[PDB]
Amino acid sequence: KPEPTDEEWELIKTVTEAHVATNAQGSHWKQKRKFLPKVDLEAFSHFTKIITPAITRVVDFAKKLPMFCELPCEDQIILLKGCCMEIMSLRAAVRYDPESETLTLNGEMAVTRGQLKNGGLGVVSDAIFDLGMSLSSFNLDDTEVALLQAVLLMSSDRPGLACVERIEKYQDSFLLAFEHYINYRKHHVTHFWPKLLMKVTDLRMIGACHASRFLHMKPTELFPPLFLEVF
Amino acid sequence: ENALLRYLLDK
Ligand SMILES: COc1nc(C(=O)NCC(=O)O)c(O)c2ccc(Oc3ccc(-c4ccccc4)cc3)cc12
Repeated sequence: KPEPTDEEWELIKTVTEAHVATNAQGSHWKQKRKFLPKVDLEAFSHFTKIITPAITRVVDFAKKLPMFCELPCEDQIILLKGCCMEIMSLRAAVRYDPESETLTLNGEMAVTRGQLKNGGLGVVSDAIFDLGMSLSSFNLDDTEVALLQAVLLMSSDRPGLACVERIEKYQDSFLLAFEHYINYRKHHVTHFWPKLLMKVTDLRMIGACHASRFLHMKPTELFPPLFLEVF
Repeated sequence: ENALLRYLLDK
């Protein structure tokens, strides 16, 4: 079970630090938590007003990865539009609390499956909640979360990209470092790396359904601007 | 298009 190379330990440091500096409320998300009261456009309203800072945190995460910063702005835009809801969904799923059955948004707002579903997310709310439940036994630390985020960001198959092959190599570096970190961490769950790769697929489905749903059916001034831009 | 995101990226 190969463990992290030194060049991979500093990539682990770079990514973990980027995640921790752009992750809302850091460790005090549970205490700061505030429980909230077809589509409820009033529930919708409350959610659209609170997605802008969550999108901005993803932008900030990416900007703290030098490999991201090396790409042309046209590719940076494409990578961020692709992975934004994938990372927001992971960051909320890892904050699943089984006792209240809530996820935490912006490190401060606890929401139920029914609330998020009626905020306009539909089946995506069940997919995010199910992921959170499945992730409770994975005991993902900040490093494992940051690396998953970095794998999702460096997706070479987003349409319209120019630097397809450089982005692929960035991702291969992250995947190798991450598997080696997982070897070092020796989790007590069988076939951990294969099961983690299935969780990536789960997040990609959330990203592809999110994007599809925006497109579908829906007055757009009612949507935050940064959120119209990411669909 | 993608002009807020562009501003936020280029700093
Ligand atoms: C995963 O989803 C979300 N995560 C966070 C977040 O903070 N995550 C944890 C973290 O980053 O620390 C939020 O802050 C969110 C705010 C509003 C929101 O609301 C929507 C979005 C899309 C739609 C939608 C999409 C497509 C079509 C129709 C509606 C509806 C409500 C969804 C949020």
